[PDB]
Amino acid sequence: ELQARIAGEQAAIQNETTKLQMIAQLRQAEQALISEQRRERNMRILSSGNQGMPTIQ
Amino acid sequence: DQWAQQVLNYGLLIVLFAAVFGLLMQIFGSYMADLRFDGAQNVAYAIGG
Repeated sequence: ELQARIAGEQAAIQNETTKLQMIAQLRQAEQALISEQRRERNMRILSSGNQGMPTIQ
Repeated sequence: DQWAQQVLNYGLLIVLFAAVFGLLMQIFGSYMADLRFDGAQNVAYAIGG
C-alpha cells in the first residue's frame, strides 16, 4: 500500500510539473498579447485612414 | 545724412517685424495648440502643416 501511495504521490508531482509548463506557456502568450496591443495602439495613432486636421480659428 | 537714413531704416525694420512676426506667431500658436496626437487627426497631415 505504501508503494502504491508513493507512486500516486509521484503522479501528483508530475501533474504539478504539467501545471507549471502550462503556466509558462500562458505567460509567454499574454506577453505576446501585450505586444499585439502595443502594435494596435501605434497603428491607430499612425494610420492613414484618418482625415481630421488641427484647425485655424 | 547717413545716420538719419540708418535710423529710418532700423525704425522701419522694427515696425515691420513687430507687426508681421506678431501676426505669424499668433497664427502658429493657434494652429499648433489645436494640434493633438490621437486617433482623429492624421499625424502626417498635421506635421506637414
